[PDB]
Amino acid sequence: EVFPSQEFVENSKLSKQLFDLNGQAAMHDQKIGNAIRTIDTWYEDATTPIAVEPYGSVVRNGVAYRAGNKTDLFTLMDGAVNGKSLTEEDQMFVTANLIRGGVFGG
Amino acid sequence: GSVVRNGVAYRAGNKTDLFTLMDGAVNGKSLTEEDQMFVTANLIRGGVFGG
Amino acid sequence: ILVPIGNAHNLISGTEYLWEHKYYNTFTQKLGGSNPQNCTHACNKMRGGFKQFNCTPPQVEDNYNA
Amino acid sequence: TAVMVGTKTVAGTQSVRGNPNDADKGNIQTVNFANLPHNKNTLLVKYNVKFVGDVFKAELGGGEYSNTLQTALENTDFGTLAYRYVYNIAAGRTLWRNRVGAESIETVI
Amino acid sequence: MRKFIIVKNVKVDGINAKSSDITVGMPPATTFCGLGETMSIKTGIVVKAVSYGSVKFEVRGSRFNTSVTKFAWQDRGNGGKANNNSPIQPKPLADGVFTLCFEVEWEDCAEVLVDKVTNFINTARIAGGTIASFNKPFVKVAKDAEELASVKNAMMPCYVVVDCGVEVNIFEDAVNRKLQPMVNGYKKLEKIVDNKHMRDKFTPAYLATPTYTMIGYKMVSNVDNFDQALWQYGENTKVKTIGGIYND
RNA sequence: UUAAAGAGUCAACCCUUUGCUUAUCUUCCCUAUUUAAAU
DNA sequence: TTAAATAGGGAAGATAAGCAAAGGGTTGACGAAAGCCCTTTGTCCC
DNA sequence: GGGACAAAGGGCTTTCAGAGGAAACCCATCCG
Repeated sequence: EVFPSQEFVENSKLSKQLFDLNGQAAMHDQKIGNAIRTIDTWYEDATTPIAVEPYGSVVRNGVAYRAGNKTDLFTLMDGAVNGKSLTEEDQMFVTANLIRGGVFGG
Repeated sequence: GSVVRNGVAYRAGNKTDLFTLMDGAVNGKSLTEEDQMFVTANLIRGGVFGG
Repeated sequence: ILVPIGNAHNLISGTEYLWEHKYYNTFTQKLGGSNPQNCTHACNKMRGGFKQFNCTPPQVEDNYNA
Repeated sequence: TAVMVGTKTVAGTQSVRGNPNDADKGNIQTVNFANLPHNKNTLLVKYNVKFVGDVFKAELGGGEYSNTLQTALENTDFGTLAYRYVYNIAAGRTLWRNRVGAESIETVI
Repeated sequence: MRKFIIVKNVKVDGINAKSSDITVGMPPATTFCGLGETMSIKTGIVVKAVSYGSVKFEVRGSRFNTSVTKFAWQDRGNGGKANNNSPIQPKPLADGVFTLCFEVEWEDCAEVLVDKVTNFINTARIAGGTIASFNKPFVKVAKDAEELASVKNAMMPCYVVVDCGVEVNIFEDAVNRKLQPMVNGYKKLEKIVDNKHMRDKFTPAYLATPTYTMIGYKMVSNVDNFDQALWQYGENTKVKTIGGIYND
């Protein structure tokens, strides 16, 4: 058995619908891209790293690393431009997260 | 543990459930050998446990 | 530079006019989510979901001339 | 050879936490599946990746904050990030739970 | 109607299927006109008209209730509750393969245009999607109306969009005439005063709403006049075709 | 150019029973003839 | 290693009887706009 | 040290409201 990508679709005649392209099983591009950026090894604990995201969290596991303990994307971004520079791990994380797209505001 | 073919449902609400034993295992008292083997066997099989 | 926005009359008018004309070539979208009472007044009362036109074009069938 | 999907119907029991008096009834579900044919024993997954530059270029706003951030950055080592991104593809993390049960995984890049 | 360039069998994944609040599916002709304008401004070559044909298209999901894409926490207002299933704000996606024809006014050479187009396509987007693959572009020359049929037939096989006009409104025409609406332009409502959060402080800003027109899908070999299958910018913020309303 | 951004994931016994069947006319009719040396 | 020359007309295609019952169709996660309180930082006054 | 304002963050939260509904479409040609 092979495991193609699934979809979140409102209730229909099926209970589990798999992604396909003209009758052929395929995988979503978001799923392919998520596994590439799983390099966030630069926090305090939790070996077997996770994907780089602002407020780095794993909703599947229900836990959110890089919480309100003075290690965030926005805190480091504000601190880098306001004088004092960061350590090697902090810049390597900020640049890696900036490579990933997104809109930041609030 | 039920057999829809026979219409009877063993391991009913008489203090022998997968969820009851699994909940009690982490909350202090452990289980017996047969209960541990049942829980491990039911964990090898898949399923959803939450709600 | 333009900022596109939606029209309130079109959604309600199209939904009401098309639900009774049997046009089975449309999607269905629901706004708000788990608590749709904080978006608009139309979404709060029309909880069934607004209707959208399905603009899927015909596709070139393969293994033949066209 | 392309792999189709197909649809099947399964029957079973009702095992839901918090509902013990309804566990003696049946359950009918309709699902999709996907598996290799009985004459083939190898799954081939093919795709493409594109890497582009022009980093530190904001798409919305930024006339002094973006320039200050760019000046503060660019001293980091991109070699480690590039090594890790390529390794996540080469080692075989891009392919999910299809990984298990395989005695040999080959990657052609 | 002198120089045309053809790019056929272009694969794009992740196309934003939501063009308006009531239209989900193919991008309107405005998207392709904007792509042509972007090519003209970036490359420095004047482009007159754009034509698009749908080879394949499929909206992700089922017959109804297309799909929902999972969202992520990316704003600076959270951190405590930003650990479980951010809200939705739905945004549909689709996958399609198209074919494009561009009217070009360039006479310096014959092979440089292919290279300059291929350079731009490798880094371009179609309605937010990513281009997977495409064929090598080729150039056709038309001197009169009779040989326009040849450059038209060079686009086989695909389905081209033609304009049929609106009679009363899209809602009544769709049920009766059995056609599909499309966005052809925007109508301005009122001018933006505060220019703080806008992406440009020099370009005047406006609030606009889409204007709807009814279109049809026709085989390339069944098109009477090729001028009815080319779109370009018009007056009063609209997109119009050279041949006007299509008539058999 | 409605530009910019985003992991759907997990689990399943479809089982049991069976009489298709009775009848039948395909008949008549007919001109295939006309040659030439072995390469 | 042949030139031509045609290849049937007519009739006609059956009817009746019946197509089963019972059981079940899952759960969990995806909110904006405030009120109050506390803490910290920064500015100003006393 | 006390008073006021703003921002950031969390929590005490919590306030707010509410059952419709029915079904598989568009469309046949260039080229070696």
